[PDB]
Amino acid sequence: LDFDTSVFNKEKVSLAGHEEYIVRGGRNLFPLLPEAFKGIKQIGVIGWGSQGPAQAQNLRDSLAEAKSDIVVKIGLRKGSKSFDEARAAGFTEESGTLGDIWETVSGSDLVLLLISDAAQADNYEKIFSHMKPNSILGLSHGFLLGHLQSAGLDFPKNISVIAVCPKGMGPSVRRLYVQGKEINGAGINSSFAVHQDVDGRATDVALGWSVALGSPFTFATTLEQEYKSDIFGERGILLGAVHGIVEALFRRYTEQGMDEEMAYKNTVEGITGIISKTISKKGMLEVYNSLTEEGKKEFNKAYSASFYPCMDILYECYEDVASGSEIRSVVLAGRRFYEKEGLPAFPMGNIDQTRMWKVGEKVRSTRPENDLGPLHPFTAGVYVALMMAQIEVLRKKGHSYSEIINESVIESVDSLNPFMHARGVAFMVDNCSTTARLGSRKWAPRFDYILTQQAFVTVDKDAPINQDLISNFMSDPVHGAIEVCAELRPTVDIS
Amino acid sequence: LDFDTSVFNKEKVSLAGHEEYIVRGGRNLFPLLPEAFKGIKQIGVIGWGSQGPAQAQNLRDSLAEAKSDIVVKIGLRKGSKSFDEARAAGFTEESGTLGDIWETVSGSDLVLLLISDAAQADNYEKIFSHMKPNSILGLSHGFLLGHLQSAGLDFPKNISVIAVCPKGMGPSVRRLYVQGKEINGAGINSSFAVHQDVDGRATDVALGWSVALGSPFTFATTLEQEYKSDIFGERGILLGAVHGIVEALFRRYTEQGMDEEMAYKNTVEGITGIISKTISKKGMLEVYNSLTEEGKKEFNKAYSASFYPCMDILYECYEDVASGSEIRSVVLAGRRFYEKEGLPAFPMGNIDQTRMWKVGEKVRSTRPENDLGPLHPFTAGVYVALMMAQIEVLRKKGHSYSEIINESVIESVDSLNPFMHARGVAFMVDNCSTTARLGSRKWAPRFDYILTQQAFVTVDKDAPINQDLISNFMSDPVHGAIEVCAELRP
Ligand SMILES: [Mg+2]
Ligand SMILES: [Mg+2]
Ligand SMILES: [Mg+2]
Ligand SMILES: [Mg+2]
Ligand SMILES: [Mg+2]
Repeated sequence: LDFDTSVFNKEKVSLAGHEEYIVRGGRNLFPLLPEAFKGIKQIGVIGWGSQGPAQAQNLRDSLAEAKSDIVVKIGLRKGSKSFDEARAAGFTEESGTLGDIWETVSGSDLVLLLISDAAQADNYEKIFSHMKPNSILGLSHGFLLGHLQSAGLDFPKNISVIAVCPKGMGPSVRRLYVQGKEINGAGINSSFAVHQDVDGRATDVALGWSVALGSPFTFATTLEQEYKSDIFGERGILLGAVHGIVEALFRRYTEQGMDEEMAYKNTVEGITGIISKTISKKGMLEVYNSLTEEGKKEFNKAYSASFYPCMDILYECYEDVASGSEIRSVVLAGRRFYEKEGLPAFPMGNIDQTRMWKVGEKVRSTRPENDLGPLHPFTAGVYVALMMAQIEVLRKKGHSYSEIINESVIESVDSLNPFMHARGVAFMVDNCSTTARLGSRKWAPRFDYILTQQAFVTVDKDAPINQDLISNFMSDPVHGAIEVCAELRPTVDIS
Repeated sequence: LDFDTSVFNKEKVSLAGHEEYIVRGGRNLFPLLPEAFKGIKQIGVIGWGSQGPAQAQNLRDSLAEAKSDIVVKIGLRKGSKSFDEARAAGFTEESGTLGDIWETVSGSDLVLLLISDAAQADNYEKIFSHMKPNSILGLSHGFLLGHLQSAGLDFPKNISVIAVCPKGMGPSVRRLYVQGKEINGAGINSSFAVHQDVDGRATDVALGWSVALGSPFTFATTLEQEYKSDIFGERGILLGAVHGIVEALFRRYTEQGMDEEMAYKNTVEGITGIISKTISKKGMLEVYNSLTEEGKKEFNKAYSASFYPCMDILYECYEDVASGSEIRSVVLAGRRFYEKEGLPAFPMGNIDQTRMWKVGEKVRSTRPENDLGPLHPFTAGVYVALMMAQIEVLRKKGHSYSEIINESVIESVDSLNPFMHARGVAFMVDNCSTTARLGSRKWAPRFDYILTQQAFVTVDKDAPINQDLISNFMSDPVHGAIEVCAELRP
């Protein structure tokens, strides 16, 4: 995958023998932003929420640093409860930096559409109708492309469509940007895509946006690949699959006689604490190598039994995401949150009141400072098998190593898992983005059932270790690639 | 829903104040078949699973009784078990009543496509290309319509498309047909649909087909409604939801200290036995009214807590079936049974090796002849909530009372659940046809989790009973409608 930039310097990286191009970020590049943003007088940031404030504040600061006259203007829907917050952050009608969504879109040369997936599905025609011909629509996630594709539609021919997709939560996008004013390499990495380029400006505008957000590295992808990776990934190891496997394991361990609190520690605590830390620092091989000789056998039993069951569900989920089925189901699900067709409304409920999450509350409330939990070898084998199976599905489905590793390993162990170690998995299932929450609710049960029906049955039958799986794990090229990619991480902790 | 038949008389049924037309059959109507089948010289029966053998022999017998010269010809791949069986039943190349699939299609005025969902999805272009213009394609289930719609396609404009959908298993369609030669009104009821009628013959042909199958009554539906009811229904109460709720309840009861065998009895045995039998004989109200005063309170706690959670998943599933999402996922899943794209093969696995199914094997190995099991009021409340929630989704989504009742209540307690009581739920899931098996695996976990995460949490809160839900249940017009429909059973 190549791209052509007139403004920035393309650097090469090699992962498992596969070369990719990246664009290194840094404040020393800010003087290039006026050139990157030629033809741009106003950037309209549409929506507040999580990414809106972070991106608007970062862009504002970067453009000021660059001595650019470009105006960053927040556009909000009439029902928004975020006007006062926007004004408190210096985005105001008086200064020309806050307005109604439609007015704001109309005046913008680059429209950053940062409203919810559901709001995008409901509003795209009107958004398109308000945009200047030859202007640029920027997305920070590819949901809308997937939605249009599912309906046999595409974007209008008269606008460019680009994406800059940060590998971190909004608050971290802002936090690390401010830190980056002092610490070289502090910022949240992003990937970028150019879906349509109507006038030749799109690539430099995308890279300019990423650099101005403070991305220490910007990786190259396509909008189709980004949405498939993201929507599948959250149903996989990022959220859905981790919830499902921990329910399955907690049930198993307690069935075997383990005390509930210990069962929680050996499942949830271990995955989101010590296992995540170990993978973040030295990778998956170190998880196995850190075990006792006894523990290695247990790890291998779990991995050998769990790899294919996890792959079965991941493979199914990926194809449903790619085919249109899953995005269509998400769009319809959102519509069922309200009364229609004479039927009741069904907003999402909470998970946090079942057996293991009640136990988790107790565990965390008595948990010592900086406790990372026990490393249970069986739990480790299942979790690592899940990670390796997701990597393999994405590999065979044509994704780049940087995207596989950045979104399915690094962002998991460095961004999401630490968040989940602090608040519990239930918190995330109850409080994440709607599309991710729906995904977790739909697919967590699939992982629980397949582990329980197949993986655990294999272990309980005393099945022989599948040495093909184990040797493949130990020799997999991804481990070296993870080491290389892990060096491109931000220079401060991201969550 | 009206239809216009020149050959058969229709009569009305009134269900919850909604009138529908039905067509009463009987062997006494067989002299009407020649006119019903005007323009038909050969009926080609394509395929030989569970339905082919029954439909071929029933049509052959009915046409013989009618003194008709219409030829019933089986289209099958020479060199197979099915081919052997057809020859043993008297369909032969020598007599021109057995031949190659494509030659049979090409020579048929009515083509009955009885091959699997997967086979229809893989072969429809070739079937269509071999059909005579103005001939008639008959389906016994609407999967192929759902498949075509998912791809934004429809049938060719030069053929009629009809469906006749028996409410029973293939063996019963034949066995009861044979019984019906001696015992009046023995046979399996059907629904019919006319999706396309290119020359005005489609309705009489559909009804002739249904009557000639020995259907004591034929109900009216649409092909789209039939495939939605079927594909959603198997993910719901017919299979997937029963598996899910029983996993959830077994887990709950054992957590509460109930011994495992009793937990199995109070969930699976009760549902497929005494609860099913009670509903079959006297309906859902009788289930509630049979309970002790204490049991009634437990039923109501369970119903109040479970109705909406069940509805939530049923509503989701229904919309995925109707939108194209689910049928596409089924087609894709089939292709993952084999290696492709450098990825492994993933054939369907079994459910029967987990905790509750091992317990069930042990319980069943000792269960006496005709034990219907205990009627646990909490289980009854959950199961009845699920049934009422499915009824409500179907009703709001536009289905007729007869289709709701025949397919989601009657066929379930009278055909499917007795089969599951005999063979076990795990057996039914693990050996079911592919679309239903995939459905069960995908959706059972959803019902398990929604009950566990929501319904049971509500109960454990000591949430006050939702009196409107309970009142709505007791007064629901579906109960009277079931009584009326139940009387049209074979
Ligand atoms: Mg492209
Ligand atoms: Mg993402
Ligand atoms: Mg997402
Ligand atoms: Mg059916
Ligand atoms: Mg079916």
